Amino acid sequence: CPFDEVFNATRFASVYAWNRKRISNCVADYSVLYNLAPFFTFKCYGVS
Amino acid sequence: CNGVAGFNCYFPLRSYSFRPTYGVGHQPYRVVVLSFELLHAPATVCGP
Repeated sequence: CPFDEVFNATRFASVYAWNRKRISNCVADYSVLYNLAPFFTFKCYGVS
Repeated sequence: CNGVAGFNCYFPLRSYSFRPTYGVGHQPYRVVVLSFELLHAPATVCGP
């Protein structure tokens, strides 16, 4: 399911108009969330 | 990870940071566990 267009997006949204998306009925591959760049912050609360 | 922090290189310890202000279900608790072994032996220990 598409995470490319929500990350490789040309135009983003303002802080007061923070952009919403809902994802359901898909398979999520959270490994290809690695080459966004050298050095980025990845913190998650609740699960390992 | 050559012994340095980074992505996929996480230090396997975490902290609590207890403050008097959190909710009733988050304060520290003190736990002690007593283990016995009821078998055949010289019976070193028992009560009054």
